Amino acid sequence: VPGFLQQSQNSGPGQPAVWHRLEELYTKKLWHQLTLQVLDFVQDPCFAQGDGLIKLYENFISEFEHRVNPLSLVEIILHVVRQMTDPNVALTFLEKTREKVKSSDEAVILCKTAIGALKLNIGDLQVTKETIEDVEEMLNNLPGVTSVHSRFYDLSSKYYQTIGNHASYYKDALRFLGCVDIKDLPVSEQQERAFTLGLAGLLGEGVFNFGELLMHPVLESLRNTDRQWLIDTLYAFNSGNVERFQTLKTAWGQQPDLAANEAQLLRKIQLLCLMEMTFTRPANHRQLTFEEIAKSAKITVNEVELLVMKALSVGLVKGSIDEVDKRVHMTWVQPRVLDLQQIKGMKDRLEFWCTDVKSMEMLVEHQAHDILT
Amino acid sequence: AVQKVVVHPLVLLSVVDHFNRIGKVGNQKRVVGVLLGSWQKKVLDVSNSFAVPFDEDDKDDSVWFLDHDYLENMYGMFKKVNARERIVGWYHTGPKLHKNDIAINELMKRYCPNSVLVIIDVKPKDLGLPTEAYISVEEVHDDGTPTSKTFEHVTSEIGAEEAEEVGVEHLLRDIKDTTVGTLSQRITNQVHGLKGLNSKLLDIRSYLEKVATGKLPINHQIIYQLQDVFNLLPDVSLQEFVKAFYLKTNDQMVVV
Amino acid sequence: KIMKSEVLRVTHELQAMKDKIKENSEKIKVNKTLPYLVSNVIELLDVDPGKCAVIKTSTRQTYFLPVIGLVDAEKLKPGDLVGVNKDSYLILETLPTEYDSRVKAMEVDERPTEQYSDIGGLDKQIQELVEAIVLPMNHKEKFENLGIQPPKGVLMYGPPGTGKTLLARACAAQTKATFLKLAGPQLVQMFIGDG
Amino acid sequence: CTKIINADSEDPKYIINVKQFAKFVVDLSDQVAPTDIEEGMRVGVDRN
Amino acid sequence: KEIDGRLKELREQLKELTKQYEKSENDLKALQSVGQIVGEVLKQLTEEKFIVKATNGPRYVVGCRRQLDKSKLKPGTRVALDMTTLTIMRYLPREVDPLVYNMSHEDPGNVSYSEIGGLSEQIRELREVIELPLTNPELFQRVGIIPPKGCLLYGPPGTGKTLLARAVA
Amino acid sequence: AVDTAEQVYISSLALLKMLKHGRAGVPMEVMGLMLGEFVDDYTVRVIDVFAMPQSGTGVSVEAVDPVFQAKMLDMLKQTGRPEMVVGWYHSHPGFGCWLSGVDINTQQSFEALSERAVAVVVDPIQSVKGKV
Amino acid sequence: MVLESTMVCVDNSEYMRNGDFLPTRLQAQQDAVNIVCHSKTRSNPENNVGLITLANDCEVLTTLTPDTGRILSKLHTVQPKGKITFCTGIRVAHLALKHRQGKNHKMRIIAFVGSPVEDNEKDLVKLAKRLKKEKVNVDIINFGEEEVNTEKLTAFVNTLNGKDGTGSHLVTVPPGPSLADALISSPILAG
Ligand SMILES: Nc1ncnc2c1ncn2[C@@H]1O[C@H](COP(=O)(O)OP(=O)(O)O)[C@@H](O)[C@H]1O
Ligand SMILES: Nc1ncnc2c1ncn2[C@@H]1O[C@H](COP(=O)(O)OP(=O)(O)O)[C@@H](O)[C@H]1O
Repeated sequence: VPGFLQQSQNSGPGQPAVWHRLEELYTKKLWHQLTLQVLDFVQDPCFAQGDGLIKLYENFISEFEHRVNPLSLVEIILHVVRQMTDPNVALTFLEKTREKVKSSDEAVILCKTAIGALKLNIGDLQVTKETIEDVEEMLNNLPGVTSVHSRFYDLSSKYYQTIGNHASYYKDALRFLGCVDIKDLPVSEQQERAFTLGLAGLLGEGVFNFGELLMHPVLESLRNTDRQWLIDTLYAFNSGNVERFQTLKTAWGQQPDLAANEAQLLRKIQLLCLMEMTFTRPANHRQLTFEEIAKSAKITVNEVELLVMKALSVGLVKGSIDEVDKRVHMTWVQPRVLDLQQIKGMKDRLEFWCTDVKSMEMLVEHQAHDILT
Repeated sequence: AVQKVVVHPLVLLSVVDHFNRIGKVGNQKRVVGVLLGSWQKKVLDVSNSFAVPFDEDDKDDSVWFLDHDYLENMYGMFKKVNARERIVGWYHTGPKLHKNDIAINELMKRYCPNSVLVIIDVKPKDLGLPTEAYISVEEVHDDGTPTSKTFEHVTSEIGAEEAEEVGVEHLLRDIKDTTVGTLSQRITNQVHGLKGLNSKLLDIRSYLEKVATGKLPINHQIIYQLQDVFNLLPDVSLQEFVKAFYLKTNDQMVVV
Repeated sequence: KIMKSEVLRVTHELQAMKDKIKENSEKIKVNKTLPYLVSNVIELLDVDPGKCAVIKTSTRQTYFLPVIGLVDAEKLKPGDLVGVNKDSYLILETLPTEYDSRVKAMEVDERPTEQYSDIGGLDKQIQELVEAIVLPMNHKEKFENLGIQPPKGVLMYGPPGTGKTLLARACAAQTKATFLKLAGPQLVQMFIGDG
Repeated sequence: CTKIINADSEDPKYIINVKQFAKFVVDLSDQVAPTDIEEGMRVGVDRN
Repeated sequence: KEIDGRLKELREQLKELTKQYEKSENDLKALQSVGQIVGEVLKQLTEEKFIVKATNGPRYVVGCRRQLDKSKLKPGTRVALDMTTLTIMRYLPREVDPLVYNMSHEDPGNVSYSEIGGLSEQIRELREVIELPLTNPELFQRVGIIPPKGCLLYGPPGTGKTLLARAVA
Repeated sequence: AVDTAEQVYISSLALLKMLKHGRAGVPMEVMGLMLGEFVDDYTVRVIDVFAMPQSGTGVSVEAVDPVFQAKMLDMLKQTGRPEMVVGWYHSHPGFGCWLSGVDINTQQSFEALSERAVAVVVDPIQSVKGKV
Repeated sequence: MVLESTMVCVDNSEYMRNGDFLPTRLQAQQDAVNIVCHSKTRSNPENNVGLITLANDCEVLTTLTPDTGRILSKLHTVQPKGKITFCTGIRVAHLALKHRQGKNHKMRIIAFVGSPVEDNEKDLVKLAKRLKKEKVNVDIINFGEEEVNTEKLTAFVNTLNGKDGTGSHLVTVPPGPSLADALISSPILAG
């Protein structure tokens, strides 16, 4: 160990000061503070070009002290494992890290995520589906660790470019956005992440509400400077606004992953342009005539049957559908964002109900003074 | 994990007396103990109570003490005299909940896996609420929101303990809280029913107004998901009264 | 390693475990020291949605103690005369049954003292049945290891006064086991099924 | 009430048939030794 | 190893053992267990009133309080009553003739029915009276008849009747 | 030797413990002691009462375990409010407002220990709708 | 006889499982706990010693009791992964030992510290002043590597033993190895 310390004091400016700290730490038998020093050196402004050499040094130190912090060591040495960049032996490297630390802490599950990430990079058929599913299967009795949860959210968000998960991939991407609040990475990449999530909602079918991303400031402010037409389109999907010209400009604004599914964009916006009538009018206008449908969705007469059919299937409107008068009864069982800036409308309706109830209560009291007085 | 809880009319007064008897020297306003009972069919019930002196400091809400050996001895004695009784949760007064609850729940959950919190308003009798139930859920606040504590309220209803009807009738023997005097009593039933509806719905209107002002954090992600359907449910259509013009008016005219 | 923690639990968890049944047994053995209701077991194999029982009490009552809370039904086979709680109305403990009035002690001699030396004359026959009866008692394990189950029914026929009764009692004394005598000529009972 | 006794265990316990049809056993009263009481003899029992 | 092997002894002695504290509680639970009186509901007086005969004493009437599933209770069902709790706290199915049960469920290990010779005609008589009606009711359905009920065996005291009865048992 | 028109300020929770304990141990004639204090000669007040499992022996003084009672009293002193023992309660399904011979004997022992040790008869089975 | 009621608060920080002492510092502090509890037991077997934690929690299950095995069992596998909360730890030790106990029993709180602490000087000085007003008797023993007898600890002890107080000392231990006998030599009979 003293010989390795003497050799390790070289190969970097400012390193021997940390190496002297490392010498003091194992002299007094410190492991947690050693991991912080290892964390500081790895996150030092250097590329860690000697990835193999530092891997040997770190494994040398850990194996002759055998009392380091397990979860944080794997969180740090994983950077070296990824940087070595050889998947055929990287799988063996992850098995070696699993064997060196086989506890049920964050170490093993992080190793599983590293296995899944490697399978994305090369060999996207071996164990990809089993790995991603098993991460959630193993996050049991772990409500708020939030460390590997963010890891699992990141892999599955990068798994959006895979047949297995599109809507769920967007959901866990939102989960990543919630669990990690600070930016902690360039705004441009977050704006790209917002672009991918926006395309995920547009291409998806079951994402009718798709909440926490429509008017979310954390997602919109990333693209507040570029491609604001994406911000408007999501607001159109949220509040039921049609803006068919703008939404068509959305279709060919970001050509990849949108040109083929622009028809699905047509159906979803026609599906979601009726909700604005649904919550604004609490059965006040319960006659959804064909002309009213035409105003709301700018759709033909034959497509109304399919649109209201899909509305009943998803859960937008569940009322009776006639054709002699073409009247659609209004029940909604799938609420979504109601534009909290416009909460005055529901507040006014609620206070209208309060005034009516109190007035009738006083009226029946007036009719009942002959008993209650 | 429990579907709902049901509180007996058996422990509410016992907790209040325990608050009164141990508040003589402890003016912390904070009374903390454990509620014992049984959970059988996704319905949790409380059958016994116990209070422990408990002091707090506002500094990060981490200054406290209990008598755990005495409390554990109580549980063994209670289980020995009645095996079916088990600690269903731990209770704290002072409905303005502080931050030590997470530390208390972590310590006491070794007695009950689904640890729950109970708040008893000894002095407050706001409308009719004797106590409130709380469930600990920290499994991510929501799909796209940051981490939080988020202690939710599992639905609680006052149950009907057996053999206590004799005692409560003998105790009060003055108000006769029953359907006695059917016409007048139902009038009183209609009176405070309107009073309760007006008070609670006014509170909902105030919450909507305060959300509009934005002075408080907005929990919209469940507020509009639960109130939108409430608003849009078509109970205002009068054409079903047209279809049912004789909804009962025939029974009204025969009774005449 | 991890022994000293395990057994400091184990020996403590052994002795405290056994002490509470010592308390409990007492708490139920005084009840078992005061049973009052005969056990006319009318069984149900009530598998819990294991078993259960109905007890016709002495005072003409019936008590359905759930799943038979104290005694296994393997040993608690149905019948009568098995301990029942007077207060808890539960099966307490097995106890000897009633031996059908006459059979309780009809002519049962506890132990005969007549010896084989005082009888004789038919020594070949008496030795023959000793090998077929007495040896299956003393050296019963010899037949068990051999694999041949000894015969049981020995019919001793001959005019009266040939010493059959002494020989049977002498053989029983040699076996040092229970001897039961049946008054055959008087087993013809007018009561139906009495014999 | 007074009833006969049936039998007993090795010494302490006494399995008894009672005129109330009772499968009755009791710890014999401290004033009465087990030697005096014999099988088939009538003994009074205190109801408590 | 001394700290290893001395462990492996002490916990095994228990496992099945040290299973007493709860056995003690269960029999203490029995000690304060209420013994609920048992009767047969002769008939249902009303939807909440049920006329029940105590197996020995008089017919009482009781009433399920909130959730005892009064619909499943039938005239002649078995329920538990208490002269104090006034109601049925739980319901109970029936009986099985216990004395008969064990003496009919203690058939000793026998040999196959093929181990007795000269009674193959009797063997096939037993097959076409027991096995045939239950295996193939479709043939008898085309026949349209009920299967036969019983068969009698008689003769010298030594035939193999006990062997055949024990073999079919 | 002075016993005027004495009155008991029994508490509602003491009643609830009585009915719960009686409802649990219905046919067993379960025993207990009424935790009260003689603030003066005749204005006795009972604020709390506890439930104890009757031993298998039956109604006996040793059934109320002295060590268990002492530990229970210490637990009440540490958590709750201490209270003296000057009474006892017993669910009495057998017959009414009187005491059995063994109940009289154990009450005599209680009277020797305490100053009065009132003999309280509570019938758990007769109290059904209106009269406890 | 003058009897002593001692409440120990043990540092279950993230560093305590390191091998600065032979097994660990956590076990070394556990060995510090049972020897002083043994000394209390030898003085009188009914001397009571209780456990307090400060790793973002306050362990009360092991109450102020004479038995030592419960301390050994419950403190073992304490999972020393959390942080240190010095201000809360001693204070809750005061409340826990403030519980029902004999007036003859001399109230004393003992603290074991083995890891560096990051707490505000102002907050701990405020606690020291508050404990000075409350007349609290606490002695603190250090172990292993730390900024041992730091300015906060020295002022905290000085407030609690000054003004003609008990005179409880805090020892400046060498980092790593330490002599537990020399650490507890003074307060076991003087302070
Ligand atoms: N071999 C014998 N040795 C001694 N006594 C005998 C012998 N054979 C018969 N006895 C006498 O005969 C009597 C038994 O008569 P009993 O049992 O009626 O004859 P059996 O057994 O032939 O029917 C005995 O009292 C006994 O004294
Ligand atoms: N046909 C047979 N085949 C084989 N063994 C027989 C036969 N008949 C009688 N036995 C013998 O007789 C004994 C069975 O008695 P059994 O004759 O079945 O009584 P029962 O005729 O009253 O039914 C057995 O030991 C058996 O070996």
